[PDB]
Amino acid sequence: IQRTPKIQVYSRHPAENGKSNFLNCYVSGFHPSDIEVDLLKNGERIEKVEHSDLSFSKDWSFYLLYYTEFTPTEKDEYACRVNHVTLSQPKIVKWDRDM
Amino acid sequence: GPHSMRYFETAVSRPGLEEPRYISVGYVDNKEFVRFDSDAENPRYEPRAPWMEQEGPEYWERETQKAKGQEQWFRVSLRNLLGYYNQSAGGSHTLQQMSGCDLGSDWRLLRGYLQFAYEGRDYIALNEDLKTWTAADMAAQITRRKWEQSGAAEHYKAYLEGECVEWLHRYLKNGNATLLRTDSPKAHVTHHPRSKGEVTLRCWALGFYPADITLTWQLNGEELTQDMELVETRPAGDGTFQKWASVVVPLGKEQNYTCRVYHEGLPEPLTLRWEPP
Amino acid sequence: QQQVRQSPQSLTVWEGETAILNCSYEDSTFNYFPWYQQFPGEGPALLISIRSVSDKKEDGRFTIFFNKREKKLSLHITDSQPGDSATYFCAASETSGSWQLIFGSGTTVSVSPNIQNPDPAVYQLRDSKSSDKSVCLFTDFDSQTNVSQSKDSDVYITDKCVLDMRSMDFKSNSAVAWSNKSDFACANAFNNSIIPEDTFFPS
Amino acid sequence: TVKQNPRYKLARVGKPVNLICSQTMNHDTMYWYQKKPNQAPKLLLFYYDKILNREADTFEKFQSSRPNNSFCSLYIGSAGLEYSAMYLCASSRDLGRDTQYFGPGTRLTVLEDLKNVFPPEVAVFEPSEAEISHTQKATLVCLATGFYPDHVELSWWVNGKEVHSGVCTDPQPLKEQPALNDSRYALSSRLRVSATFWQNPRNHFRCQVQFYGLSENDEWTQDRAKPVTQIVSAEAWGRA
Amino acid sequence: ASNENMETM
Repeated sequence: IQRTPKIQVYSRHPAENGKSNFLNCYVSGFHPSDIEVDLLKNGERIEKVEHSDLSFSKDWSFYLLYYTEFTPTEKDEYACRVNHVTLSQPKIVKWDRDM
Repeated sequence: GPHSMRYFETAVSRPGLEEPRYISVGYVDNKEFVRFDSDAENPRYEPRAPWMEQEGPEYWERETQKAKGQEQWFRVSLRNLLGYYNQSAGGSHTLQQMSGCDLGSDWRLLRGYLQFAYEGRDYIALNEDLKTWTAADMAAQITRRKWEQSGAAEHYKAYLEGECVEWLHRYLKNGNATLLRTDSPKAHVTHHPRSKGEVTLRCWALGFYPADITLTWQLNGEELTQDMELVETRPAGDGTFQKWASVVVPLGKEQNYTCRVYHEGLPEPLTLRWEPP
Repeated sequence: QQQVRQSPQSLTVWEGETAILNCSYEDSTFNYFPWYQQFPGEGPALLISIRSVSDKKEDGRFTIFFNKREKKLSLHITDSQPGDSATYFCAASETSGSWQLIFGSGTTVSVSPNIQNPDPAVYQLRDSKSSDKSVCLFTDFDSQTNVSQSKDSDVYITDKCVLDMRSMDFKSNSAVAWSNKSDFACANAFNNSIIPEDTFFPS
Repeated sequence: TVKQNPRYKLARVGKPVNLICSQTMNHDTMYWYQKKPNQAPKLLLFYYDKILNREADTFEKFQSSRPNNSFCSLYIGSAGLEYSAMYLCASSRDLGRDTQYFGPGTRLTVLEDLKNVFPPEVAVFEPSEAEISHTQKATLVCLATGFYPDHVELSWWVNGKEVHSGVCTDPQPLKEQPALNDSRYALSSRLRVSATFWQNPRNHFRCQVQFYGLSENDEWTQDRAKPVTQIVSAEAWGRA
Repeated sequence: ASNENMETM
């Protein structure tokens, strides 16, 4: 049986307008290893997206972190778009500074 | 105190190609130190830790020859698995391995590990005795029958008891200054407005290593569960972890509710509540 | 089934004639098709191969014609020589297990040599006094003739075999028949075998 | 370049069998095949570098060891009548589509008892007087009889040197009593030379038969002479 | 140091 990824969109440090930070997208507990991850800013894709190399947990499920350098603002909206075989279309999870 | 060395190997079959994608990741105290990838421009073992640069080019050439051999072992095994489960090469198939040893506080072998998995499910696993095998499916029993006749368990035991322990001892002595570290969590409770006369108190836990942590919310010394909304432990990116626990409480009686954090490398569990600015 | 079928099981072709050796498969995954040739007391050696992308490959007298749609291939030896008389194996390989070769049953080709001046005759070889058996030889006959086994169990007879005399560029078929019994003679030795009517019998 | 010795192996039921294969070409892969008459060579197992792979339908029957890159051996635990087949050893410089260089092979026959093993009776027969008169040629017929098993290698020797010119030998030996099983075999050979060559007394003719049977460490209890791996020959000079 | 597996699946 194939497992659906667990998506989490958050910042490295508590979000503060004007202060530089890192936007993280943590996808874990998925099988097979093949996955498509893209970070979004107001519906548009981000070019300077870095990712941690493929690793799997004790329960054989795969995990990787997608991060980019960003300056949070009240007007700009951030989200993470992920795609897997377990899904029917790419899943978009919005970033909440309070969560 | 206790230590551990692991080698997380992966083999994803590519349809239309002869060789699969082989990724071997080495770990010391649940932290990356060596890594191999066949997808890389020049496929060879590379250090993932700054203290690992101490090893000469003789060692890297020796480990690359091991990975190049393993790359072919997984290639033939993946084809053998297709025959057992009656599958097609036109589809992608994953084969994973978890091998290593975990040392005690006295720097002595506590247990030997060798686990295999096919399609994210347990295939074959070497028992604690390092002499017998555990086979899940009837397909894994064929592998067990083959490996018992060739005496594969004896060769794994020789490494797991000897070489695996022998190499971990010199790995700990080469970088003890950065390996033995327990980052204490930085906890703070945040106020959030909710529907009607209710508010959400989110107890945060940031900057801690390892990921093994517990967050508790309680009222009058009684732990709250099935009502408390928690989130999965997530990595920050710099090498530390994050986690939070929230609960919907009525405004005015919010000072009664207390948050507790349970983590290693902490003298006693941290007790805190919301501070009004 | 999921195997490699080779036809015919045995083939007899005259010297110079074109010998067609057919090979069929069912699995579309097969893309590499090599041919191996083995001589008596020797292992199979790579003769000529072909890939799925190509429909024809020529290497002198040997040519492979491949049909991907019909899933069939054939080996052609346009100028057959008695030196080609060997067992041919048609192998098939897929990208999944490129290291493995799935061989066919095989084809035992027998190139019959052309005899320019045939002189069929049955001769009697004189005993070396060490043995009580009398040896009879039927030689210099055309390759069309077939040697049959004797009706008597005590009379031993060997099948048709070819020899090459390069210095004289001469080839000849021969058959040996022997028995220790007194009633056995060279005249009534190859009586069961359909020998030519113009066979020379010495007086 | 792939070597396989001995060419023929004789073993008893239950006794262990070990077949060695040499390459000396620094090849990474070394294959092992099973060849039965009028049947495709079935892949048994192969050795890539130091990694062993055995086929799921034959792993219980065969075992393999590789101490160095040059030598790879096939081991049979308990021998039985079903193992009676030729064993071909192949070698390739890669684990893929590249050429498989096969060895000469080893013919193995395993029986219940080694009692019916017999050495051959080699006898040369001088060419016919009528053959020399009718044709400008003379044919020498060699006769090997009463040998068991089928394991034999015939050779023609003229003036000490081996010759392949004008040599005709049967591909398979004939059964003496084909009606009943465990029967002795017979093989014939032909040597055609010019009429002047035979009439010359200076020329020497020899027929050598290399018999493969019992070994130095093989068991024997019977009164009859041990049918060990021996050479039986028959000589003839000529008549002027 | 990593380990090399002996016989295949």
